[PDB]
Amino acid sequence: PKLGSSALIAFLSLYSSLVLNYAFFAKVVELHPFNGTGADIFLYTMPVVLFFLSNFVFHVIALPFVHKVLIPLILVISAAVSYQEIFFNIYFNKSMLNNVLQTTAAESARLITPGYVLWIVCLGVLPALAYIAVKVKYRVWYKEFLTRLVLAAVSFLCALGIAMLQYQDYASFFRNNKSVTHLIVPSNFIGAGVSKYKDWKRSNIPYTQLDMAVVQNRPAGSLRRFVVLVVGETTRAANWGLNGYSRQTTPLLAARGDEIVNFPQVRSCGTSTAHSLPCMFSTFDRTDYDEIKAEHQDNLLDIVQRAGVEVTWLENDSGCKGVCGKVPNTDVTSLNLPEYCRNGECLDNILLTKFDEVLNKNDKDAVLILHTIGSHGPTYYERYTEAERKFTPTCDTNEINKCTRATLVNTYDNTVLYVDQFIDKVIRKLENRDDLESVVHYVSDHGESLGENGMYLHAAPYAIAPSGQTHIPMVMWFSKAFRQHGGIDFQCLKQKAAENEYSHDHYFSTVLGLMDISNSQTYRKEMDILAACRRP
Ligand SMILES: CCCCCCCCCCCCO[C@@H]1O[C@H](CO)[C@@H](O[C@H]2O[C@H](CO)[C@@H](O)[C@H](O)[C@H]2O)[C@H](O)[C@H]1O
Ligand SMILES: CCCCCCCCO[C@@H]1[C@@H](O)[C@H](O)[C@@H](CO)O[C@H]1O
Repeated sequence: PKLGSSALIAFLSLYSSLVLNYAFFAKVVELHPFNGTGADIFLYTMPVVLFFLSNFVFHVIALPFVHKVLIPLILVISAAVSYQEIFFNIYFNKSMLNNVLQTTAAESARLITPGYVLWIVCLGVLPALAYIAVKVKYRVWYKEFLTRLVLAAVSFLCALGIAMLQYQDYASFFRNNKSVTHLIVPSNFIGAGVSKYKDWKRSNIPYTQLDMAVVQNRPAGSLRRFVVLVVGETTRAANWGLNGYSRQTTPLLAARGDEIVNFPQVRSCGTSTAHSLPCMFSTFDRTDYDEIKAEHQDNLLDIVQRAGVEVTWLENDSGCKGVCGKVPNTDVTSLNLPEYCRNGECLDNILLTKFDEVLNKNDKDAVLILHTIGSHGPTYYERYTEAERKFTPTCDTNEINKCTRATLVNTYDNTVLYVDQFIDKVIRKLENRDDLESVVHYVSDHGESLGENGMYLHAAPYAIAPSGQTHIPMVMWFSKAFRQHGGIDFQCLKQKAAENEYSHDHYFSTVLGLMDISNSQTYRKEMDILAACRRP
């Protein structure tokens, strides 16, 4: 092989800080543009700072002879991360690790493209091999030890000096742009990794149950009450026909006119599925939401099931993120019906094949959840059939960043056309059931980025997330028997829907109010969207 001293680590640091991390320096030049006023030293020196800082932590990490394993891993992962940071504009924070950790083979394989593989292999696996090849000439364990600790420390001070010489620039820039740090590799996922490790240990707590005395309190002589909750995926409000978008992407629901209540101002709990799902079914408002406490207490379905309601969850995304484990549920995607399914994913209309079994399961009030794959990208083109391919040209690849933005928007507007007909078909299975007080409720889990300022997919840090990812659609439909006997004032409801802001925080108590449930301590009347319009 080749023989280096270290040295080997200055090269490693030259690479990591100067080759990868393009996304990081790209973001700061965007946030802090050149102009010539000599304040650009803040930009020029900045790679130098990161070099020194990388030299520092790599002297501490590159220990013999675990480093021959640990460094290639870091180089290979930095490549895998920097690629999507550079082209998709993602951040690698703790939540992004929860994505990676909660994913599936079908779901993540769609992310692979030849350029991605080529990137990883040329910027990750290769430098890894080059590194592993090098035989390192250690000095005497005392002479070697001293040489490491002095370099590691002068590096830090060199970085601290260069920054301290420019303290107000650093202080300003990073107090305003606190998340830009989740762009730096590898502090990135290491930081997220220990932060998740800390969460792992702090997770030994017991299981709290909530609302143990809940019961239904439906009047005597009441029709069965059947509620369907359609959980969307990735569909955003800005491309939703009912919300006034240039294209009627919801023509079937627009056609139903007034019987469909549309909410033009609703925001999500999170901007990823792993975050939004568990949160919206938990008691925690977005700003109180704790991942760990939520995982270890009863959620909405647990409580609603305790009250005697029949809860079924049919799944067609990558899983229910832990929300459905204690209620009857089905992985509909695994039926692999060639009419709907290819490559381990399915068109949402497959869910409708199992709908009637649930509807005729028994004769007590029910909550049925249809968890859909919706507008899930990057393979948006799989989210609809030819019948809904109304806007063209389309982006028929997972390489969504090489499509033109208009071509991508087209493809994504076709996914909504499929969302729209899915909801419509659910309503059709119910609207003629005169013996049934039925409600169909739809909301998405989060929106999506469609290439704006260079950002694709979703999962952005909420605090800096764009409207596209947080502003989501929501509609409600009520069957004829519900409108006769459900006690709701429908014109009141239309007005509230038009005038008020809502969010996922209204989900929990809205669903509980639809089941007429007594003795509930978790129910909050002021978070039930219909309470204000319920009579008497
Ligand atoms: C293990 C140490 C960290 C290195 C792990 C390797 C990561 C390499 C870069 C991957 C980061 C980008 O890849 C990321 O993958 C996950 C799941 O596939 C996607 O996330 C997808 O699944 C998760 C979980 O079901 C959902 O919360 C999310 O809504 C959905 O987008 C991200 O949208 C995508 O951006
Ligand atoms: C090699 C350059 C190091 C720069 C370090 C920047 C500050 C540390 O940034 C960490 C992140 O790395 C970490 O992912 C999250 C986890 O919650 O918390 C931040 O404080």
